[PDB]
This record gives sequence, C-alpha cells and structure tokens, in this order.
Amino acid sequence: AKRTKKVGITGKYGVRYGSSLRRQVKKLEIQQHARYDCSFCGKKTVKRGAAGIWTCSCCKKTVAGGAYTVSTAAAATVRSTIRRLREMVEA
Amino acid sequence: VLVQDLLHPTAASEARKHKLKTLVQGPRSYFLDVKCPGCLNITTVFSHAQTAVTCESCSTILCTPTGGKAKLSEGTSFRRK
Amino acid sequence: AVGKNKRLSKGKVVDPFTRKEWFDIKAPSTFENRNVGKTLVNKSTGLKSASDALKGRVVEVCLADLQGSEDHSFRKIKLRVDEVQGKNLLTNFHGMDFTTDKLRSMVRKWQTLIEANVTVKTSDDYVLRIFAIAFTRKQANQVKRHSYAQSSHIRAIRKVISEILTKEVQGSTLAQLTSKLIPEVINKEIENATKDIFPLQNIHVRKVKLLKQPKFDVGALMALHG
Amino acid sequence: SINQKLALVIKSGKYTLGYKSTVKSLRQGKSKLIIIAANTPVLRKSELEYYAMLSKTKVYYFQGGNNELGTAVGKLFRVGVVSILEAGDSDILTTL
Amino acid sequence: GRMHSAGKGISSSAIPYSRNAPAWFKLSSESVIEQIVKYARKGLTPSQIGVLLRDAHGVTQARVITGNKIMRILKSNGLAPEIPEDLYYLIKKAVSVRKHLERNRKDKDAKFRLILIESRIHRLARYYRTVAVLPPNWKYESATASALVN
Amino acid sequence: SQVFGVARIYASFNDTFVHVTDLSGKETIARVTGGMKVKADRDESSPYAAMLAAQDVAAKCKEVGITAVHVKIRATGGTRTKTPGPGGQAALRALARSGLRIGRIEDVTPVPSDSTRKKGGRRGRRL
Amino acid sequence: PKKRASNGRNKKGRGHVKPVRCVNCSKSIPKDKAIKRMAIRNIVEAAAVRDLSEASVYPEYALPKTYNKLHYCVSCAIHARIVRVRSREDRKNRAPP
Amino acid sequence: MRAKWRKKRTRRLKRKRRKVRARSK
RNA sequence: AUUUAUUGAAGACUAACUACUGCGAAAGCAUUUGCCAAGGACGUUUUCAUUAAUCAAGAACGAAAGUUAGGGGAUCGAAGAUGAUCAGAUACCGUCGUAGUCUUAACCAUAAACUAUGCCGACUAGGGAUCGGGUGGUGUUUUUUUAAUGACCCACUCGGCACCUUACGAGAAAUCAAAGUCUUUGGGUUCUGGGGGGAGUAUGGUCGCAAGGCUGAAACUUAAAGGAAUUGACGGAAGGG
Repeated sequence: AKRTKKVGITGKYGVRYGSSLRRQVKKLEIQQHARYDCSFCGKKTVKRGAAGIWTCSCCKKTVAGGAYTVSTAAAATVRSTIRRLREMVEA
Repeated sequence: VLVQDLLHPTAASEARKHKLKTLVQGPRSYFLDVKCPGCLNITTVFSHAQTAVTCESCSTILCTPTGGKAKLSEGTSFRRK
Repeated sequence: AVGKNKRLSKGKVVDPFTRKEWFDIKAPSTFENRNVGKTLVNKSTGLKSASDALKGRVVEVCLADLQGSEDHSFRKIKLRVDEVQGKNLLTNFHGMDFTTDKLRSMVRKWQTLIEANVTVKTSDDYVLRIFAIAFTRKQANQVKRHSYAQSSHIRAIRKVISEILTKEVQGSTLAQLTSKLIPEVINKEIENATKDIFPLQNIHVRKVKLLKQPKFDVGALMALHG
Repeated sequence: SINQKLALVIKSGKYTLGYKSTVKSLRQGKSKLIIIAANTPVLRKSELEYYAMLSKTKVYYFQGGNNELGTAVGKLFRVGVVSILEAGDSDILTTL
Repeated sequence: GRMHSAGKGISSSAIPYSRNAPAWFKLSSESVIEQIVKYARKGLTPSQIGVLLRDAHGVTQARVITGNKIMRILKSNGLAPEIPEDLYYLIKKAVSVRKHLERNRKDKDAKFRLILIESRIHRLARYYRTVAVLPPNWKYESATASALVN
Repeated sequence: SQVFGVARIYASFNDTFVHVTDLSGKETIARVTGGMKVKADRDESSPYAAMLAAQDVAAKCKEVGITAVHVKIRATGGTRTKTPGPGGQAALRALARSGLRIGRIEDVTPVPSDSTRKKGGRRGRRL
Repeated sequence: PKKRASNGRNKKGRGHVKPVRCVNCSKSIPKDKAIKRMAIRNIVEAAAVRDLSEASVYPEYALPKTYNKLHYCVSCAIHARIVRVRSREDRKNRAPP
Repeated sequence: MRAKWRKKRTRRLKRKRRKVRARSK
C-alpha cells in the first residue's frame, strides 16, 4: 500500500542522523536511483553506475555527468553559452 | 422619449445598429460574383472570407483575408449580388 | 571652514604654470575649423616624456565650434589625442553626443518616444555602438490630443531604423561616417523609410561609441591630417 | 502542418514502420518517401541515405526523436524511421 | 457569461431569416454532398468544411441547402470521427500547454490556464458521456491523450 | 584666437565648487570652493561665498592667461536632489561680470536611467 | 467616509503601480498619486541674462535651460505650498487656473 | 493601544505560553 | 581627501516617454531581439447543441516580510555602533553598518490582499472623451503629384478602464448609473454579522522546519461603544485683514 508518509527512501536510515540531513539526502537519493532518458535511443534505461558515470543498458553507451543527476544545471548553462559563441565565431 | 413606433422603425436606424440588435437579426455581409482575367469560371466569393481563394486554373488568387472583410486583388471583375 | 581642520598632516610652493608648457590641438580634415583650442602639460623631461603623457587624453568640443554654424550647436564631438608632432598636435574621432538640454527638450509627453541601438562594425576595423531617437507627432488636421502609437508600429520603426544604420556604417569607414554625420543624411533616410508607418518627427541621430579600436595605423591618421 | 499530413496518410494511405520493413520496401522500389527521426544512429541514418540514393526516393528528417515521431503517426512506441509506400489522398509527397 | 474569463464579448454570427436559400444558387443537393465528402476525404473537420463551402461555393449553410447539417452528413456517409471535433481541439491544446510546462516549469500562468483547459475538457466529456456519443469509463488521461490526438 | 578653458561649476546643496581647467580637462587650474571663503558651515552654500570663489578663480585664470570659458553647470544628481544650489547662478554671474568671455553654457548633471536606490527610508525623511 | 472618488490617486483597472521617491523627504509614494510638476527654467534665472549676453563670444545665443520633472509626496507638496487645501466644493476642479 | 501592537503583544505572550507548556511536556 | 580627465569590474535597476492609458483570475506586469505556448475583444450567412450560473468538501496561483541550501552581495538598510538635539532619547536627524533587498531549488498562505462594494442575467437619464476590433464616406495627408496600404478627419457599432451633469429612484447621511427597479417587499446562487469588551484569547484538532496559518469558545465585566452630518471651541494647518 502506502507505507510511509514522508521519509521515503530514507526510512532505511531509521531514526538516526537528524530529520534535516535525512531530508537533504532524500532529494538526492531519489535523483540518483531514478531511470533517465538516453539521448541516443530515447529509452528509460539510464542509471548511475558510479559518481558521474551514467550508462544505458539498452544501447550500451555511457555519458559523463553530475554525481547525482545526469545533467546538472551548471553544465546546462555552459552548453548554451558554448553554442552561442561557437555559432558566432564561424559566422 | 415617451413614445415611438418600435414596431415600424426607420431603415436608417436599423442600418445604423449592430446586426444583433435589429428587430430580427440578419447578416450585414454579402456574396459576390468575381472573375479573374482570362478564363471566365464565374465564381462566387464571400465578403468576410478568412481564405485566399482562386479559380480552378492555378494560383490566380482573388481575395486575401483580413479580420473583417477580405481584400480583393487589383485585377478582378467583381459585382454585388 | 578655513580653521576647522583637525589635522593637515597625518604624515608626521612653486607655481606649476612655469613648470608647464602649452600645446595647440587640431581637428581632422573632416571639420572646417581645424584650430580648436590649446592644453597644458609639464615640461618634457627625460623622466616623463610629456608627448605620451599627453597622448593619454581626449577633448570634448561642440560641433558649432567645428562647423561655424548654430544649427549644429546641439551636437558635441569628443576627439581623442592620437598624434603629437612638434607642438601642433592632432586628434581623431572618439564619439558624438548630444547636449542633455536639447535631449530633455525634445522629450515631452502626449507623444511617443522610440529608440534604437546597433552594435555594428565599420569598414575600417572599428566597432561602434550607435543610437537613434525618434518621436511621434500629431498630424496637421488631427484633433486628438496625444497621438500615441500602437507598439507594432514601434517594432517596425525600430527594425527599419536599425537596418538603415547597419547598412550605412557597413560600407562607410570611420572618416566617411564622420563626413556623413555632419549633414545628417541618416535622418532623411529614416524619414523617407518610415512615412508609411507613422508621421514620426524629431528623427535626429544619437551617440556613437568606439567600443574597441584596431591597431593605431599612424599612416591613416596622418592621411586624415593631410 | 506536417503532423496532419502524416495523419492523413495513416488514416487513408499505407506505410510501414521500422528499419527492417523499410529497407525491404526500399529494395523493392515500392516506397515513395521516408521519414527518419533525429535521435538516430548516424550510421543507420547515412545507410538509409545511401539506400534512398539508389532507389531515388526522397528523404525527410523529423524535428524530434523516435518517441516523438511515434506519437505523430498515432502509434504508442518508438519509431526511428517510417516508409511511405503510397498515400492516395495526401499532398505529402507533393509538398515540402 | 464566458466562463473562464470576465469578458462579456458578443462576437457571434447571425444566420438569416431565409430558411430556404439563396435564390441564385440552383445546383443540386448531391453536388454539395459529394463536395462535402471530398473535403472530409482529404481529412478536414466539419467546421473547416462549412467555412470552405461558404466562402468558395454558393453555400449559405448546409442545413438549408441540403436538408441537414454537416456532422449528420458525415455520420451517414461513414466519415464519423472517433470523438467530437471541439473535444479533439481541447485535448490538442491541453497536451501543447502540458509540454510547454514540462519544458518550462515556472510559467504558473500556463499551469493555471492548463487547469482551466482541462476543466473545460472534463465538462464536455461529462456531457458526451451522459448523452452516449461517448461511453462511460472514458476519461481524459495525459499520455493516452498525447497519443489520441494523432 | 581666444584661448579656452572650461568653467565646471558644481552647485550642490551644502557646497558650491568652482574650478577651471583645459578644454580636455586634465590640466586643472585654481580649484576654490565656498567653504574656502567663509567659516560657518551654513554659508558654504551661500551665493555671496560662491561669487567670492568665482572672482578669485577668474583673477587666477586671467593672470595665467585664459580669456574665455565654456561653462558646465552641475548638481549632485545620481540618487540625490538633481537640481542645483544657489551658488551656481551666483558663481556663473560673478565670473561673467569678472570679464572673462563666455560660451557654451550647458548642464551635465548626472540624470540616471533607473538608479539604484535613493536613501532615507521608505517613509521618508521625517523632518 | 470616502473623502474622494479616486481616493487621492489614479488607479483604475490596475491594482498596482511601481513607486517613485520624493525629492524633499524622499518618501516612497506611487506614481499616479504623486504631485509631479515640471521645472523648465533658464539656467541664468533672468537676472544675469544681460551680463551673460554681453560677455558671450557670440551674440544671438540660444541660452538653454534646465529641464526636470519634480515628483513630490503629498506631505512635502502641502508644506511647500505647491498644492494647498481646498474647500469641500472646490476639491473637484480637476483642472488648474 | 494600536491594534497592530496589540497583535504583537499577544503573539510574544502566546509564544511564551507555548514554550513554558512545552517545558512540562 | 572633495574635485576634474581616460578606462575597468561588480551587482541592482528599466528614469524622462508615463496618462481619470493597456493586459492579467487576483497578487502583478515598462530597454531591445529571438524562441515557447497562452488569452480577451472584434469579424463570421462556419460547426456542436443546452453542454449552462453559483458553489460546502476539495485543488491552483498568491505583494512584502520570514524560513532551508547554493550562488551573488554594488546602492539601500530591521538589528547593532557612534554623532548629536533633549530634562531623559538605545525616537525622529547624521555617519557606518550584519540579516535582508537579486537569483536557483523548496516552503510560508497573510495585507487597508480596498473599488472596504461577491458572481451570473435583465431593464432604466443625458453628454463628451478614450483603448482594442469592425463598417461606410471621389473626405484630408503620405510615396512615383495621383493606385494601394499606412497615419489622420467625420459618422456608426460591439467590448473595455473610467469620467461630466442630473436625481426619476435609493440611503441615516456622506453619497451612488447603481449603493436604482426593496412595506407596491420574491430573477439564480455562495459567504458572513446579531450591543461593547474579554478575544480572534484558552483549550482541542489540523497544516507548517519554524515563525505562524485555518477552525475557535466560556467565565467575568459594562450601558453604552459605533456611523454620517450640524453648530461652536481649538490647531506647533492654510488664505486675507
């Protein structure tokens, strides 16, 4: 059914380590165990192997990315600004 | 005004009003016979059209559309109906 | 305040005018009044080289001074110190700018202001940011009080202005640009471009700023002072 | 727009999805048009370009992925490629 | 009065008194019918079909030219769509706003607007499920709708 | 013909500065202020003290050899009051009546587009 | 009671207006509510005009002016006599003399 | 007194009641 | 130092134009350009056909302040420090200045959140101005004098933000085109109030990280509080003598 109200994956941590620290880890633990979308095949077979190794089982590829999510917002801004300056220089 | 013949008004007042306010609503649009040069292919066209209509020949476009009526191209023989 | 100071020297005269020499600055070939003023600098010891210590300068002077007229009064030219040749030193363009009172005069309400900007390169390796000011206007035979535009008119006016600016300066070199801003052909180009949008009075040009120059090119500068 | 023209062919015409059936049709000459997703192996993409070069068929690249192209045709899976064998009703082959 | 806003606009049509039209067009019911099926056969909607017929042929409105209306005609000649036209457009606009949201998570105006669109969806779906053009157990759900637009 | 300086007056409330310089500006001549003339912290902005400072810098610049000046009037601007103090008109009239020649009066007060923040609270200065 | 009909401001169909700061007190007051005036004043203030004209290198000189808008709060306006209090019948003269 | 400060006096008072009652439990 | 001249960096902000002007469900929204979807009004001889109005429960958004973690961090500035003025002044005024002010992710769910005026529909006095769409006039002006288009003028219309005058009508009055069509009482629906205080307090649930929010009494006390106007008196309020 629905077992727990609000601890989620941090109910394995029990009554320890403080609610706030259990809350913060919760956000990132969800993020790191989830399946994501491979840009190469579109399928939901991307998972973390290790910190910043995100590999897709179906299409057998691996992409470098954030330790806990596969695209970090810092790197997103960098992609966009690289694209701007790259188009400009050949132009 | 105290009294007026609302059952028999003047043509000018019912032409002045909105078309949904007359004693029996009816449209203020119309239809039109139009013919591009060359082939006759005498075609009917609506006033407030929303389309860019032509003749069966080719792109011989007659009425470009606008938010109210449709603006007809320059070389077009057109006529009320 | 003459006797208020609590300390003049926490650390524990000769007249600089006799220590300073005068210099006389000239315009380029693009302005009829060549001689425009003078300036001062310390005597060129071997320690300092007053020539370069003076090279680091710029001067604002009015275009009425530079053209003998009174219609050009409301525009001022900043000319940069780029060459010194034996006490008749020379300048070159740095930037046009209006006088704040003229600008504050044409702006008034119950009209609509429009402004455009371009960041465009010229033919001769400079890169300039030009601006353009336009106002709307009550027609003659009009009776309403304000004459406000409709903002789609404004994007269209902006676009046609900006493309005229880019079109002109891309092909006009710096000296050519200077030579074409004194008559203000740009304004008549705009008004003939825009009379199918809005009547649009007060179409003057506005300031223009070297954002990064090329190499000096002393030959071209001396070519200007032929 | 483009998705409506593709939908008309799905309703009226006929088609085949996927790499294997497409290249089978392309060998036979039976196809008219191919659409290829953009998330796609560039090798497979280029291979289809070669096959369509031989067959003289036309090619179009879809601003989307296999998932997006699949939703367009009205199916509920990933479609990296689709082969139009005949349309009958649409102006798809004529336009674009 | 125009439920999802505060406007009281009345920009409508005014279909005339002449229920037998139009005194100059003397072509046949069968001709306008074959034209209707031709437009519906290239896959047009009844609204656009009547628009086209009106502003290109002499067609005041199909209900007086023929004996009946265009949706009835299409149901009778076998081009009866799976669901109603207006419901189809609401679902299209819904998925559009939904994908806009999923790429731009802070357009709260668009979240609100999506809520109103889906409310309208639900209301017209309830009307259809009560009057049997749709069956009960039908329901807007998101991914199935994204598929159903074709 | 005429040698030119520039007049640069700054007529802030609480002080009216005058100093004269070359057409370029870096060559400075004879900075004097109202507070240099008088004692009391209130008459720093006094137009009398302003004309005093104006006449001395006119004398100094005449004995250095200037003939005319192009005038630039200024006030605080930026965030603050944006309008001059009385020492402006006073100093400009004084140097004008001193006999130095006059050209190109212009206002160059900082008139900022969209400033940062004007001080003294939301409710204001509760004087 | 409601002393006015526009509540001392001009807001209809808005609900909000960005503020402006005054110039004597610098109180954050809205824009529609303020006591905006306009100063268009000759720089010479009409007294030194003769002196500047004679000391000009060039005659027929335009002699420009200071242009500036003046945002006032209600308090500083009333105190400096810009506006003043009006009878219960002459509050409604929405135009000036 | 002013109504706003009446709210502030009660709120500060109220949070003091909360804390002391927390002490017993 | 203050000042003036040539640059540079950082962050915030969007003057003047800016208004009895626009858009938005409300809070709110002002440099340009590009993309993303949305929306109102108008025009319609298109289509469906009563699908609709208002709503306990329930959900979405919700100024500022405030909270959590990153960035950022210039002005301004709760706290705090010093100058004073004062009988006192940790208040006004001055000079510093941390939190904050900006942004990303997540919370908070209030405001004089006001037009103190629920939402939907109808009918009823005039007049002019204005915003958006539409219609008509060999109208004026505009390019190549003159075609279009555009921008103006005139007339009409629908929908808006409001206004000016009356007062038939209403109200306790101020006032109001609704706050009218209510003792000649009934178009449809929702929420709230029953003298002042105690008290939006206590307790109990419930939501929130907290601050706090939603629901929310009683005892006891009192004959008044309160609204709008009239005349006087007063004012470190103005105008005149």
